[PDB]
Amino acid sequence: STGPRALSRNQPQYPARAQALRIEGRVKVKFDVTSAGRVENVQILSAQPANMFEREVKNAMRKWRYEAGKPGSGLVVNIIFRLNGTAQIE
Repeated sequence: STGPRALSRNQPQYPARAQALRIEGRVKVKFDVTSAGRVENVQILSAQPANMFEREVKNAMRKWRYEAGKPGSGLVVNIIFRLNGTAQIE
């Protein structure tokens, strides 16, 4: 249980508009967790396609909430969009 620990994190928007297109959404975003447990300094590293599953990423990060006294200062969460009907969240 080393490092930070997500307390309040929600899955990324799963718009059917993409399902029909049959496009696997996978973006690599990097944010920095503060001692307070609030996600900030969120910036997309690589998004391809970028204009497909990027606008529905920052919206989920701004809501995320990690533990306290355990900042990340540079995390990585591949925003996968498994067609199965779920996200990278195990």
